[PDB]
Amino acid sequence: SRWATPGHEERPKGYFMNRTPPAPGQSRKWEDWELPCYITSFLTIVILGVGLNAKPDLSIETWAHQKALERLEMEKLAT
Amino acid sequence: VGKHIVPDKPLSVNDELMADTVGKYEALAWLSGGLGFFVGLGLLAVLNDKASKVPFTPRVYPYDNLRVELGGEP
Amino acid sequence: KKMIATQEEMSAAKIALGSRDMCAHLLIPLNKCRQAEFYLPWKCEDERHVYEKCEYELVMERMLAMKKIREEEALAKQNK
Amino acid sequence: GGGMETNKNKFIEDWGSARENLEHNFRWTRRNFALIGIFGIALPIIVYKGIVKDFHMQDEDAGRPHRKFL
Amino acid sequence: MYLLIVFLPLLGSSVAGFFGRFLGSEGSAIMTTTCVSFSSILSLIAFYEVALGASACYLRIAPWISSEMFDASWGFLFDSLTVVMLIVVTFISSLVHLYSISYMSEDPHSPRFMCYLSIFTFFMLMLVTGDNFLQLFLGWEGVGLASYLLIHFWFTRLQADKAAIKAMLVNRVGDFGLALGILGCFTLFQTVDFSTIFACASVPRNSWIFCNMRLNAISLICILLFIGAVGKSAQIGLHTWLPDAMEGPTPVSALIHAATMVTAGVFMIARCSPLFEYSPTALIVITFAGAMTSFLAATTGILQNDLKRVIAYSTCSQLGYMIFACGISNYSVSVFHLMNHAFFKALLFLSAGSVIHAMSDEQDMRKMGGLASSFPLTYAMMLIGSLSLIGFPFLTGFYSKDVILELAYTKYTISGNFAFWLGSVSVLFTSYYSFRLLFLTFLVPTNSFGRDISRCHDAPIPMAIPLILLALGSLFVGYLAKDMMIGLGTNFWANSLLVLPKNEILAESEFAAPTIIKLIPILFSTLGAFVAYNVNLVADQFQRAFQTSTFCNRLYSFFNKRWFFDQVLNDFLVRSFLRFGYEVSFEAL
Amino acid sequence: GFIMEFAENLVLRLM
Amino acid sequence: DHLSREAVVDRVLDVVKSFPKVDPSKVTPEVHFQNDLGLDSLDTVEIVMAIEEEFKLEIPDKEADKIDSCSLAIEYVYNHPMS
Amino acid sequence: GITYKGVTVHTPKTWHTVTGKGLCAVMWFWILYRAKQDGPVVMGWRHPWDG
Amino acid sequence: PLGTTGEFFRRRDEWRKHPMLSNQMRHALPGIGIGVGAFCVYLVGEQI
Amino acid sequence: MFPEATLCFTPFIYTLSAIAIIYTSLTTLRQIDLKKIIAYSSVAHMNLVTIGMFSLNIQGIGGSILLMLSHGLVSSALFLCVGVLYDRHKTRLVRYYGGLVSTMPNFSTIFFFFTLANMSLPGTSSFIGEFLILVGAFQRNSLVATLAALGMILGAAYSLWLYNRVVSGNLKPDFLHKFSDLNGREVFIFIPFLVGLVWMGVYPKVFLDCMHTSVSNLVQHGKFH
Amino acid sequence: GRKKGLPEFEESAPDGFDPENPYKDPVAMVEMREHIVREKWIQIEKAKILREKVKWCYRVEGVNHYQKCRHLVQQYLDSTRGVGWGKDHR
Amino acid sequence: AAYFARRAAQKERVRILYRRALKDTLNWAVHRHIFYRDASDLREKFNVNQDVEDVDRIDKLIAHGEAEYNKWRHPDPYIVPWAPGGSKFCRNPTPPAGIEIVYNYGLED
Amino acid sequence: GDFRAKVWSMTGGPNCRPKHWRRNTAIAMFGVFLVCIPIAKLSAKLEQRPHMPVRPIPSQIWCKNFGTKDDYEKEH
Ligand SMILES: CCCCCCCCCCCC(=O)SCCNC(=O)CCNC(=O)[C@H](O)C(C)(C)COP(=O)(O)O
Repeated sequence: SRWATPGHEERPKGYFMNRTPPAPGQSRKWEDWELPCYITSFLTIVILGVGLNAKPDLSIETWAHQKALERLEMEKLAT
Repeated sequence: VGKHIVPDKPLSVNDELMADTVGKYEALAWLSGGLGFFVGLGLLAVLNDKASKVPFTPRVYPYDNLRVELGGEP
Repeated sequence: KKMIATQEEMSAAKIALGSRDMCAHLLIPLNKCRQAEFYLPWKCEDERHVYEKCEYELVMERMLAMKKIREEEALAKQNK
Repeated sequence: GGGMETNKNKFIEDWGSARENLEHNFRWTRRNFALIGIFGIALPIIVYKGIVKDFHMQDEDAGRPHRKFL
Repeated sequence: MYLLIVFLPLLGSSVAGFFGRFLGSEGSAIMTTTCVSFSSILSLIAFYEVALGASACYLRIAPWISSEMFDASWGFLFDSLTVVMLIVVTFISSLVHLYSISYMSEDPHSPRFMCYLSIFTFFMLMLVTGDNFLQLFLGWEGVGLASYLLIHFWFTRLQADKAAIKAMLVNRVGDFGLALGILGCFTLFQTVDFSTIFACASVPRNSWIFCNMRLNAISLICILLFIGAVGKSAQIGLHTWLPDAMEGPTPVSALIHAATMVTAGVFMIARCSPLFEYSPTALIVITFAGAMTSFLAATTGILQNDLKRVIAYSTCSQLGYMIFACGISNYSVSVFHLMNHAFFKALLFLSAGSVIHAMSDEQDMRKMGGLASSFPLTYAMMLIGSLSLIGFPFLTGFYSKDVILELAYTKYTISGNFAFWLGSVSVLFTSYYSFRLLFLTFLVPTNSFGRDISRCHDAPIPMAIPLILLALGSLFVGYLAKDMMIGLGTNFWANSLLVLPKNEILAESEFAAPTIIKLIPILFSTLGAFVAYNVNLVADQFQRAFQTSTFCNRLYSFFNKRWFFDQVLNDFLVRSFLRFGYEVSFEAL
Repeated sequence: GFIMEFAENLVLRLM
Repeated sequence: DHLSREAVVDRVLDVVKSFPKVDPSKVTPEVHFQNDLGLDSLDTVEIVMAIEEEFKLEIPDKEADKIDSCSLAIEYVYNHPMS
Repeated sequence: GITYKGVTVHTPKTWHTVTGKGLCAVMWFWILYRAKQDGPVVMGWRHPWDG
Repeated sequence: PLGTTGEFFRRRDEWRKHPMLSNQMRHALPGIGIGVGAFCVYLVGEQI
Repeated sequence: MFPEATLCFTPFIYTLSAIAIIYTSLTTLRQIDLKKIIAYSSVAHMNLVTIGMFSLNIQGIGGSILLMLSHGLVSSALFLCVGVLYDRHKTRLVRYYGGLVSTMPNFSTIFFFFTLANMSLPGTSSFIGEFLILVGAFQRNSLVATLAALGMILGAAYSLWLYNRVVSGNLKPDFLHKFSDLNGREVFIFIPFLVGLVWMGVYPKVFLDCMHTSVSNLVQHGKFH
Repeated sequence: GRKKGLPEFEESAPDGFDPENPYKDPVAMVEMREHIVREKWIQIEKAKILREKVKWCYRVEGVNHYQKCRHLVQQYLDSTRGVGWGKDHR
Repeated sequence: AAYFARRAAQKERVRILYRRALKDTLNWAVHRHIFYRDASDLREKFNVNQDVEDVDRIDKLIAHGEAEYNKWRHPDPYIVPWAPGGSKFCRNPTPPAGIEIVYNYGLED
Repeated sequence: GDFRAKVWSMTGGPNCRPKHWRRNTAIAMFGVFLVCIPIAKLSAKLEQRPHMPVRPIPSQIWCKNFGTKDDYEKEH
């Protein structure tokens, strides 16, 4: 019967982040910190996710890897 | 669950942290005897010298005991 | 009992190093059949029997060899 | 009944405040002398001698003289 | 498809954990069971592809920790050993999820439980599939964490919290050992990659300075790794957490502490055999430890009164047989026995869970009895599991246990002799406690409460299905897989396991052993069954001694209280550190 | 045009 | 479900009726054991242990020593939620 | 179920009894068949290649 | 159950003589009959 | 600046740091104040950092820097958790709390995550630095690495004990009976800490790639071979 | 602004450094330190390339790896002795 | 009075000692039929001394009987699963009463 | 119990019986399948099979990395 008869919780128990819902038809009023923090978070995501994948790879490992390949080639082909 | 006891006497210094019929050093002695059983069995196996009564010669692989196949000089 | 399987054949058949003994020329067909038959135990019965007889004979020869050495340990003891 | 603040228990607070003021109880006893001598002086010296020897054993394993320290 | 195997249980756990409020018990039961079952199906396909098809799979996602030579990566390795462990883990996990659907049906918090089961499954998969030591360490710690979370699932119970903390701390002592071993591996080889290390392991001969001592580097590394194995497989040093882990719900005991996670040490020794083969000293240490553990757990289990306790001490003894099989250089046999134990021990834990559920959560065998007719199916499942465990001829446990005992007999060394003796006597002890459990639970005149008998019921279908499948496995899997895994000269393992020629003893064990040696397991098992029958049915005064003799009473206590191992450790070690923390470090300094 | 090529050029400008 | 006072009364009086010294004619739900039934207080301890087995309860030793009558045992068993 | 002086014992489900009987019967038959097929080999009377 | 105490406790245990709670050793080897009969039929069949 | 003195004093630094890790971890074990437990934990972590940096190789210095950053995230988050508890209940004594999982499950989950991070659980940011420092130390001195790896056992002990005494068990309504889980501001505050911990834990390459040249030149400074 | 492409450095050790007295040309001393660091990274990258060969020979050759990987194993283990800043000095 | 209370306190000690000895007799016997004889024998120990009138001797016998219980006590006694120390104890307890959950805490206003 | 009905959790708390749990379960299953598609594609791209299988296998349909590591001397 637990699989054929629907549950009884019309609405869940508790309120997400313990805030009571707004009056019917109304919207929750945003606290003053919300918009600046959300815009900062969006800009952080955009800046890191684009600039980190867009900046040139200048790591010493990458430069030395290409240098190592060509030295093993120059020494293998020649004797 | 039922009703947590609320202290009515001064707590001791070591109360944050506070095996019934055997003693402490007695339990240590019984456990030491138990481990001495294993020690005695090991010494008995030494005295047995089972390695000296093996009923077959050691195996001998071909190709110089698989010298090259085991990473030796070709 | 002389070695029949060459090194090349044993490497091509990918024999575990510990099964590169005098009986490997029979292990090769047995492992081919075992792979073809999904290693079912009621399968490959002739190949397996032949290979196991070979291995048993190897062990028996090493047992007789050890029987000879152990009867010279006594010779040394009774002559000392 | 009223408030999220915890209802203080006098013995629990006495225990906590006694924990916060232990330095007023130190008395330079025989037990304290032994505990400070063993754990405050001897054991650090033993650990230091262990670390140094480890380097010296590496030094002699590499065919090198003992590295001077401190 | 190979990534799906690893990450499907993670997806299921994530949906049950983050969105369980939208699915409830039923949704979360379905979501988690489906995802693990699909992973199990893909695991079977991978077994067909990799082991039967002889086509290993290698998958590298990204670097994890790259610092100069240090090369830990998110990489997956699928060879024969890997797919064998995959089948074991995914199949047992699917069955346990299905069983839990009905076993936890009245529990208030089933979605969290299912999420924890799935996260454990994911971490175990990460463990067995890693291609380097660091991913393996991640799996090691993850299964430790999931085990801790499941042991104290009933968070209000003080016994469960203590048991979970104890399990985490013992496992951390092993993880210490394992991490030191990994550091040594990197220092010697300049890598943590399994393939590179195994390709190089035969070359190094250098000595190392470890704690002001000059030791062989390979031997030091192998012993340090074995310390982590000792932790995870509850061997002699670090064994006491396993019996207390019974505080968790029965499905956790079946899946985590009997089939998959408790065997991680055996798996790691088998996977690192190309390294362990060049440390004879470490192999001797392993041989001794496994043997001692089998005897310890066997002697402790014969006086336990709780069903789950008896079955946990059984697991510990069986893990000892598997460790010394590895120590005598027979890894294929140890992995075969691991796969075989995962069927019978899971059948035994789930059957015991069915009995406990039917008896209103009574777990004491002294308040049971006369239950064979009331629970026919459960009694039959327990019989089959017990017969397979004791090594009854031609059942699943018969094909690996006696081969290990014959191989120990054939190891003509001091530690080989030690292991042969201890395993032989442990066979008698395990037969005794298995038949004692059967007799006390089902066959003696009933010692139970009327209110328990009058409220009994056998397994609901989501519980009986896994029991049937595990009974079939415990009957046929041994015979069916024997030639593939340990058949003379088999190539099934390919390059996953390494036995050096000088250590090969399987032919001499099948051919040079006196016929008697092969029968001592049946003879000891028969004697143990007979002694159990006499003690638990025709003894009316072999209990006066424990009430009138001081020496017999202390021995009864010695063995019932696990050799006083927990008492001694807590009294001399845990209390010592706890007292230092307040009296020296804080108050004197 | 493409986001990333512009982003490449902008990052190069800033360096 | 809970057990009805009646069921408790019946099964407690059945337990007391099985005692050999007790004659199964003067056991009411209000008889006292050392006054009406002619029993020593060790017999009372045995009867309390029998009631304990009969309902699967674990009475604390302080409370078990207080039960000295059929009525006392009846009220303890019906008020216990796990009977 | 059958009630005997207070205690009532419920008869098990028929398919449960049948499944237990049949799986054990299968196990007993499997043991007998395996013993006949490869018991002289474990006893050591003969060898698998004998013939 | 000779003493008054043991006699009382044996009297209370009368329900333990329940028909299907007792003599359970006869139920210890379920299918031993069907399995043996099937083996016999198979053996006879193998004769032909 | 003083590579020769740095070499001469290396055993001294190793000894001081190893003593600090063991003794301070054991003192942590016996603390009864939330903030006192989190504060003592930082002493053990920073002395591990010193062992790493005085190992004078890539693993050591890289791990020291990574653990510095990871500690800066993790200890800050832990202080934030304790502050969430103190703002409501105004007590730091562990004995008053207990059973909070049943009234503050969101706080309990976040607190558990940062508790795991403080134990250097693989997958978290602190494990990367911890293990890289152990790698760096082992290559120089196996004893110091062995004493420093004891932290894995002691830090687990106190972290799990704290978490289970605060969150697990039953409520004690005679001390606390009124509760509130995290509001939106507190959840948002925790989000970047979680993201950073996981990000460094699973893909520390973004950080290590920007640091290797500087770390390498620091390691080489004073020598020319 | 920076041009697109991989970083460029001088192939050669700086002319102006005296190994006898390295604290004599400070600019040359700094340049020599950076050059040595770059050279050390080239040796690390060489040992990493040789490790990929061993990894794949083990994987491809299976049980024949002992005889097939022998030269690659020797090369890798020789490159790893005195690599970077680990357990070997120069 | 005082001699009545002092004799009454002794009676309680004997009744509780007997209860615990009897429950432990079942832990060591397991089967019902062995319990019958063991319980009969324990009851005979108490009955032999049932008729003593000297009060100091009663105290000495009580102390001896408690010491005997504490030595020959079964190491792993049976406990009903929901009783304290039981396997089911404090599993899924009913929540305590008097718990309030507050909404809209920590607002900027 | 009584107060737990006012306590919000992600896993739903005790005895969670959402009214639309079937439709929610179906939506979760569709989400897991959609998430699994890219994982399967990436796995097929990343798999490396140095050895041809003895018989044809399902991975040969989607994975084209069979017998590619033969020249391990050129690995980098
Ligand atoms: C495994 C455990 C070991 C076994 C433990 C062995 C215990 C020792 C057995 C003997 C102990 C004693 O003599 S214990 C003391 C002996 N008895 C006395 O106190 C004097 C008698 N007077 C009385 O008060 C009552 O007759 C009384 C009998 C109490 C009835 O109480 P009621 O007036 O309420 O019916």
